[PDB]
Amino acid sequence: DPGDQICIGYHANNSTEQVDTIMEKNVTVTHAQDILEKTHNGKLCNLDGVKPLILRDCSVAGWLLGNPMCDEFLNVPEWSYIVEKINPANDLCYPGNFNDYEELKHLLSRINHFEKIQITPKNSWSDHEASGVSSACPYQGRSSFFRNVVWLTKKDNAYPTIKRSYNNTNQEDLLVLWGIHHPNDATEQTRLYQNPTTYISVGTSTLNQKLVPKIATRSKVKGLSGRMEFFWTILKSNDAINFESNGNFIAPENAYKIVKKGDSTIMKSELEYGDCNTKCQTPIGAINSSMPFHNIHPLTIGECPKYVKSNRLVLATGLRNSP
Amino acid sequence: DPGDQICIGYHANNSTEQVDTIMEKNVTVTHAQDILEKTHNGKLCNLDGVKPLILRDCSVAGWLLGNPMCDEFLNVPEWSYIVEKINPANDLCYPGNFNDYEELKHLLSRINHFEKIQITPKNSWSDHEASGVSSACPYQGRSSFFRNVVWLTKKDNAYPTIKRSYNNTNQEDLLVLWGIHHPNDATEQTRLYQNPTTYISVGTSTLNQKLVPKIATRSKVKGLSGRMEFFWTILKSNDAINFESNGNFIAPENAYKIVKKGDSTIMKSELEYGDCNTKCQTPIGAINSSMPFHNIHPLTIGECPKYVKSNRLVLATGLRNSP
Amino acid sequence: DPGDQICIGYHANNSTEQVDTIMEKNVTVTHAQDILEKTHNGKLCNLDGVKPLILRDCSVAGWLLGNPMCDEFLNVPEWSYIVEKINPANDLCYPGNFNDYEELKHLLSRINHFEKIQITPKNSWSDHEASGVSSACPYQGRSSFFRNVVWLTKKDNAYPTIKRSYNNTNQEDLLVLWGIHHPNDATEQTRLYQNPTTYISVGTSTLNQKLVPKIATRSKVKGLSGRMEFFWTILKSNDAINFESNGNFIAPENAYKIVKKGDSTIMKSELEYGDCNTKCQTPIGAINSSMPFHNIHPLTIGECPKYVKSNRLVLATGLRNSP
Amino acid sequence: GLFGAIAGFIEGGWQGMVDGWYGYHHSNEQGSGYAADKESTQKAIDGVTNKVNSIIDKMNTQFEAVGREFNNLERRIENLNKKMEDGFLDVWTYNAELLVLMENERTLDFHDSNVKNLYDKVRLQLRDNAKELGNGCFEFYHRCDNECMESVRNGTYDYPQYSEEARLKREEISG
Amino acid sequence: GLFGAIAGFIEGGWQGMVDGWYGYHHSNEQGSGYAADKESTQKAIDGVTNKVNSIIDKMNTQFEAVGREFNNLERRIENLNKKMEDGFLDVWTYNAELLVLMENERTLDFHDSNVKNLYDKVRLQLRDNAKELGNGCFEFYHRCDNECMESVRNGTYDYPQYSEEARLKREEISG
Amino acid sequence: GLFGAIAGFIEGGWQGMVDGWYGYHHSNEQGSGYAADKESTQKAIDGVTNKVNSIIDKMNTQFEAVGREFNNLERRIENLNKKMEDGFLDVWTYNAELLVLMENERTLDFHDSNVKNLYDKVRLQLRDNAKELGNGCFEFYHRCDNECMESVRNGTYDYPQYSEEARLKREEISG
Ligand SMILES: *[C@@H]1O[C@H](CO[C@@H]2O[C@@H](C)[C@@H](O)[C@@H](O)[C@@H]2O)[C@@H](O[C@@H]2O[C@H](CO)[C@@H](O)[C@H](O)[C@H]2NC(C)=O)[C@H](O[C@H]2O[C@@H](C)[C@@H](O)[C@@H](O)[C@@H]2O)[C@H]1NC(C)=O
Ligand SMILES: *[C@@H]1O[C@H](CO)[C@@H](O[C@@H]2O[C@H](CO)[C@@H](O)[C@H](O)[C@H]2NC(C)=O)[C@H](O[C@H]2O[C@@H](C)[C@@H](O)[C@@H](O)[C@@H]2O)[C@H]1NC(C)=O
Ligand SMILES: *[C@@H]1O[C@H](CO)[C@@H](O[C@@H]2O[C@H](CO)[C@@H](O)[C@H](O)[C@H]2NC(C)=O)[C@H](O[C@H]2O[C@@H](C)[C@@H](O)[C@@H](O)[C@@H]2O)[C@H]1NC(C)=O
Repeated sequence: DPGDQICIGYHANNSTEQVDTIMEKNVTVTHAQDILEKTHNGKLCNLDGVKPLILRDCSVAGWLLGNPMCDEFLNVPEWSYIVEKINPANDLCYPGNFNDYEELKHLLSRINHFEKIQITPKNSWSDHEASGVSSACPYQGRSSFFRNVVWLTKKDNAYPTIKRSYNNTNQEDLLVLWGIHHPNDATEQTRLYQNPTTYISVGTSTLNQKLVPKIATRSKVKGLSGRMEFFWTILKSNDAINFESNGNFIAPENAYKIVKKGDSTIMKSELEYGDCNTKCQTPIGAINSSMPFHNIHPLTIGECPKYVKSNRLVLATGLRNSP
Repeated sequence: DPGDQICIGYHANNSTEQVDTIMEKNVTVTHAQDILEKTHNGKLCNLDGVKPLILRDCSVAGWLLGNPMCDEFLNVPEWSYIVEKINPANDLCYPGNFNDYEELKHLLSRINHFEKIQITPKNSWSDHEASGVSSACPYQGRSSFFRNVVWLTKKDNAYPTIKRSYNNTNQEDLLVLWGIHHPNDATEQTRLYQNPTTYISVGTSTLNQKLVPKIATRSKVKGLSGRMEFFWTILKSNDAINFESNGNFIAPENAYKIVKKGDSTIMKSELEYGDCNTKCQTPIGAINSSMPFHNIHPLTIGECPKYVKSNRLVLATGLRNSP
Repeated sequence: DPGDQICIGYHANNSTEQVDTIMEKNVTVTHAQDILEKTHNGKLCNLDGVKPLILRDCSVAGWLLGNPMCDEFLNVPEWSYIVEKINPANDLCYPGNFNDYEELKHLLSRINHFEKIQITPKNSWSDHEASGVSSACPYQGRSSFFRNVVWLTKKDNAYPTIKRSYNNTNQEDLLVLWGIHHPNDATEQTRLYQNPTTYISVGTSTLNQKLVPKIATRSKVKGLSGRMEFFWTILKSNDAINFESNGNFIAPENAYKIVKKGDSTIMKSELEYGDCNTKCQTPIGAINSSMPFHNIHPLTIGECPKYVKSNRLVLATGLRNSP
Repeated sequence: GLFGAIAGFIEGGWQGMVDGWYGYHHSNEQGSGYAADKESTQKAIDGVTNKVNSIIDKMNTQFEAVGREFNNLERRIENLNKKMEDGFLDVWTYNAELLVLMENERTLDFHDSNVKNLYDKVRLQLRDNAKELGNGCFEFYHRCDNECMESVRNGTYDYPQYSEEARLKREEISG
Repeated sequence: GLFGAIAGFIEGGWQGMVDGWYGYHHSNEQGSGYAADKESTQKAIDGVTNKVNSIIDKMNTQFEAVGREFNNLERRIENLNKKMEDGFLDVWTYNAELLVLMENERTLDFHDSNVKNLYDKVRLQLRDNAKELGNGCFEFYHRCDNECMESVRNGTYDYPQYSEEARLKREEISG
Repeated sequence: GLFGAIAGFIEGGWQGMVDGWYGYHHSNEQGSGYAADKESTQKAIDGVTNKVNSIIDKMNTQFEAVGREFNNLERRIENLNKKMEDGFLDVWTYNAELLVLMENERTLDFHDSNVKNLYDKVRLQLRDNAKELGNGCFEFYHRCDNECMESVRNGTYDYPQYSEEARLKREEISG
C-alpha cells in the first residue's frame, strides 16, 4: 500500500490583475505594484503654505503697467507661482506693444515677490500736464490710464525738456517701466506735445537707448489708431537711470523692488483658486501621490513624480496566476 | 540486442542568415527577419495624389516677389511640399535683402496653397511713374522688374506724397510684400524721386514701421551699387494696411491669400520631378516600404519608417543553425 | 569503502571588488573591470602638439580690439583652443559694448589662426586728428586707446566727410572691426567732431549699415559717461568695404586674416599653462585614459572618453565570490 | 516558463497555500496540509522589492519640461523648443515602458527559477529514499511523520539514517 | 547556450525535420521517422511573433527631424538646432540596435529552454522504463508501436501499463 | 543564482583552483589535485570580452556638449540650451548605468549556467557508474586513475569499459 508524500508548489489566488511582458500581453499575476499616478484634484492650490498669484482676466503686462482694471493686483503679497489665462482680457488697454515681453516674463519665473516703490511723485510735473487719459483704458465708466506710468502732455503751449534721474539706493534690483506714444499725424503731435521733432533717451550703466516717435497712419484698434510702446529694464543696486525727452514720453511713476528670488513659473490655466493645499501643482489640478510616475501634465511645479505619456504602468511583483 | 528508441531534437536548415547578440557576432540562425529599409527610387514624387511645388532654379523669394525668370510660378496650384535647390540661381535679381526671410520660410512650411490677388491696379499711379526697370532683372533679353511689386519713380519732376490704404476684405489672411530702395548717392536719389529726404511708413493693427533710405557708397553686385530691401507682413482678415511714402517705395502689386494650412516642408534637393507617387518622400528619393525602420535620410515627409543611422538591423526569429 | 570521486566547482579568490545588479547591490566578484575614468592632472596642456591661446586677464574683446593692456596678444601664433577667465579684467577699457559679441565668439571657435594686417596707416588721415585717447585706456602711465581701431577727431576746427574704401585683395577672408562714439551732450559733440549731427555708413556686398550717435546723459562707468559701440564684419576675399562719415567714427586700423579654420573651443578656466601635453583637455584639467567613460567635466576638446554623471561604473567580468 | 516549473512539470498553483510564495504539501498518516518555505520566500521578497526600488531611483533624474513663451516672429525657436521637450518626453516614456516590460519578464522567470531550485533542493536530499512522481511530488520509500517532514524542509534530512528502511521497501516492490 | 540543450548535450539540428522547430525522432520495427511537436512550436512562434510586434510598436512615436533655416548671424541657434537633431537620432539609433542585440540573445535562449523543457517532458514520464543516453535520446525498455509513441507525444502515457516488460528487461540486464 | 549551481547545489568556491573559472577536483590513489576545464572557460572569457567591447562600442556615438554664450536678453535660448544639454547627459547617464546593471546580472548568471552545464556534462557520462552525492561530486562505482579521470575531463569516457566492474559494486551495496 502507497506511502507518505511531499510536494513542492507555488502560491495562487483569486487576483485578476494583468501585467504586460515582451512575449505576451495581459498575463494574470498574483501580486502587482502600480507605479503610475493618474489622478488630480482638478483645482489650483497652495504650494506648501504659499498662495499663488492668480491673475483673473489680467495679463502680466496689465498687472505691472497697472491697467485700471487690475487694481486688485496693485500690491500683491509674496507668491509661489503665477496663474494667467490663455487670452486675458485686461492687458495693454491702449493699443501697442510691450518690448521684449517674453524675456520679462522669463525673468519673472525666478521672482516670488515685488515691493512697489514710488520713483516720481505725480506732483513733480509742474511744467507738463500729467493727466493723460484714454477711453481705451476705462476705470469706472470713465477714461483712465495705467497707474504705474504717466502720460505727460504739453502745458500752456510748451513742452520743456525733461531731465529726470533716479539712483537705486536699495539693496535689491529694480524693475523700471516706461513708454513712448506714437501719434497718427503731425497735427496730433503738436496738439499734445507742441514740439514737432521729439526723442526719448534712457541711460543706465548698460542701457543707452534713444526712441523717436513713428508718426504715421494706422487702423483703429479699440477705436484708436495711436499706439504706445512700452519698455523695461532692471536697474541694479547702486546704479542710476537717466531720462531725457521733449515729448511722447510715458513716464515711470512706480517701479518694483525684486525682494524675493526663488522658484516660480507662469502657468496657463482657466481655473480659479481652490482653498486647498498641495506639494505638487499642474495647470489642470494638484497631485497628492506616492507614485514615482504620473501622467496628468508635463508642466508641474514642486516635489512631483516624473511625467510620462503612458496610460498604464504596472510592475509584476508576484508570480504568474493559475486559471 | 538494441531495442526501440526515441530521440528529441530541433530544426536545422541551409540558411546563411546571420544575427548579432550582445556576447556573440555573426550567429547563423534558421530564420531571421530584416526590419531595416535601405532602398529608395531616387525620385521626387507626388505625396498621395498631390504634386510638390518644384522650384527649378528659383528660390522662395524669387517666386513670391515675382522674379521675371520665375514666370513658371505666377499662380501655382495646391502643393504637398516644396522643393528648392541649395543655391538657386534665380533669387533677388536686384541686389539687397529679404527681411525676416527664415521666419517667412517657416510660415511657408505650414501652408499648402496660396491664391494670388491684385491689390493695386498698376494703372492707379496717376501722379507717379510705375514702370521702373533694371538690367539686373532681365526678362526677354531686356530690362524688367519683379512682377509682384512695382518700382515707383518721379513723374514730371515731382514725387507727390503717397497715401494709400488697403483693407483685407477677404476671409483669408494676406501675405503682403513691399520694399524700399537704397540708392548709392544723392544725385541718383533726386534723379529717381526728386525729394532728397524720404521715408516709408507702413501701418496695420500690429505693424508700425518707418523706413528711411540709406544713401551711401557700396560694392557693385551685378553691376549695381544700389540695394533693395524687402519686407513682409500677414494682414489679418478685415484688417487694413496703410502706406505713406514720399520716395524710394517699392509698392505692393500682388499679394497672397493663405487658402490652406497643413503639413509640408521645404526640401532641399537637386532632383527634378519624377512622375511617380508615394506615401513617403525624402530629399534624395521616395520610399515604398512596410519596414519599421529605414536609414535613407533623417528628413522625410509623409507616412514613413523611423530613421536610424544603422547599416544593418536583423532580428532573430529562428534557432541557432548547425554547420 | 568510499572510493574515487570527481567533483565540479568554480574559481574563488581573495578579491574584494564589488559590483551592482538590478536585484542586489555590492555583490562581491572574482574579476571586475572599471570603465569610468575619474582622475585629471589639474592643468591646461597642449592638445597633441599645439599650445592653447591663453588669454590672461584679457577677454576676447580686449584681444581683438587691442586693449593696450593686452599687447601680449598683438600677433598670436596658431592655437589649439582659447582659454579665457570668467570675469576678465582687461576687456573693453573704454565703456560700451561689442555688437553681436556672442556670434563673434562662436565664429572664433571655428578658427585656429589669425594673421593681423594693417589696412589703414595712422598717417593717412591728413584732414583729421587721428590721436584720440582716454584715461580709461592707460598704456604706460599715460592715456591711450585700442590699437586696432583709431579714434578720429576734428583738425583745426573742421571735420570733412570721410569717404574711404578698402578692397580685400588677400586670399583669406578678413575680420574687420570698427566703432562709433556716443558722447554725453551737444557741447562735447561739437568739441570733438564740430558737426552737430553726424552719421556713419558702412557698405559691403552684404552689409548696408547706418549708425547715428546717441548723445545723452548716462551713468559713469570708470569715471566716464561716454560710450564706445563696436561692430564687426567678415570681409570676403575680393569684396570691398566702404566707409562714409562726418563724425563719431572709430575707424579700423588693423584687421584679421582668417588663416586657418578648424576645431577649437573657448574654455572658461581660471587655470594657467602647465607646460605638459595631452589628447583630452577640460577646463579643470587634462585627461590621459583609455577607459571609455569619465565624469570630470562635460566640456572637453580632443580624443576623449564619453562624459557621464556617474560616480561609479563597474562591470562584472568574473563570477560571484564565496566568503 | 523559461525553467519549466510554473505551468510546466508542476501544473497549477495552490489556492490553499497562503503563507508564502513557494512551499510544500505533505500527506502522511498525520493528515495533509500546506506549509511555506521561510528561507526561499524572503530571498524572493528581497529580490523583487530591491528591483522595484532600483527601478524607481533610476528615473529620479529625468527631463522636466518648463513653460517658455515666444512672440509671433520667433516661430523657429518656438518650434525647436517644442520638439526638444516632446523629444525628451518620448525618450523617457520609452525608457519607462521598456524597462517595465523587460523586468516583468525577468520577475516571472525568477519565480520559475526559485520553484525549480526548491524542487532540486529536496530531490538531491531524498535521492532513492523517494520516488519522483514527475509532478513536483515525492512518494517516500518509508514512513514519514511530522519531524521527518520538517527535516527535509530545513535541509537536515539524514539519508543513511533510514536508507535501509527504504532499501528493503524498494526490494519489496522489486519482488 | 544558457541551458545546454541546443549545441549542448544534443549537438546539431535535424535537417530532415521540416514540420517545426522542435520535435521527435523515433526508430522501432515500424521504420524510422520524424514528428514535430506542434504544441511546443506553436507556443514559440506565438512567443517570438509577439516580441517582434512589441518592439516595432514601442517606437511608433519617436523623434523626427525637420528642416529649419537660420541666417548668417544665427550660427549659435543653428548649431543648437543641429546638435539637438543629431542628438535625438543617436539616442533612437542606440535604442534600436541595443533592443535588437538584447532580444536576439533572448530569442536564442528561449529556444533551447523550449528544447530542454521538452526533453524533461518525456524524461519525467519514462523514468526507469527508459535509459537516458545523455545525447537527447532514450532507448526505452519495452515494445512501442506507433500509438505508444503517440501517448508520450501528447502526455497521456500511463506508467505501469508497460512497467513489467521493462522490469523483466531490467532484470534481464541484471542477469 | 538562476540555475542553482554557483552558491546553490554546489556551495562555495575553490580557492585552490587558480587555472580557470570552472573545473574539477579529483581524489584517487595518486592523491588529490585541481584541474581546469579549458573548453568551458575559453568559451566564457571570449563571451564576456565580446560583451564588454559590445558595451563600449554602443557608446561611440553619444552627445557631446559644446560651449555657447548668450547675452542678458537671450535668457530664454540660454535656458533652452542648458536643458537640452543636461537632458542628453541624463539620457546617456541613464543608458550607461542601466546597461552596466543589466549586463552584470546576466554575466553572473552566465557563470552560473556554465558551471551547472559542466556538471551535467559529466553527470551524463558516468550515469550509474558513479553516484551523485548532491554537492557537485560523483563517487565512482569503480577504480579511476589519472587517465580515466582525464577521459571524463576531455569527454572521452567510454561507459561499458567500466560497466561490469561497477555493476558488481552496486550489487554489493544492495545486499
Ligand atoms: C548711486 O548712488 C551711490 C550712492 O550715492 C552716494 O552715497 C549716498 C548715501 C549720497 O551721499 C550720494 O550723494 C553719494 O554720492 C553712488 O555711489 C557712491 O559714489 C561716490 C562718488 O561720489 C563714491 O565715493 C562712494 O564710494 C559710492 N558709494 C557706494 C556705496 O558705492 C553712485 O555714484 C557713483 O558710485 C561709484 C561707486 C561709481 O559707480 C560711479 O560711477 C558713480 O557715479 C550712484 N550711481 C551712479 C551711476 O551715479
Ligand atoms: C577688389 O579688388 C580686385 C582687384 O582689382 C577687383 O577685382 C578685379 O576687377 C577687375 C575689374 O576692374 C577685373 O578685371 C579683375 O579680373 C578682378 N580681379 C579679381 C582677382 O577678381 C575687384 O573689383 C571688381 O571685381 C570684379 C570681380 C567684380 O566683382 C566688380 O564688381 C568689382 O568692382 C575689387 N572689388 C570691388 C568690390 O571693387
Ligand atoms: C475693413 O473693411 C470692412 C468692410 O467695410 C470694415 O468692416 C465693417 O465696418 C463697419 C463700420 O465701419 C461695420 O458696420 C461692418 O459690420 C464691418 N464689416 C464687417 C464684416 O465686420 C472694417 O472697418 C471697421 O470694422 C469694424 C469691425 C471695426 O474693427 C472698425 O474699427 C473698422 O474701422 C475695415 N477695417 C479697417 C481697419 O478699416
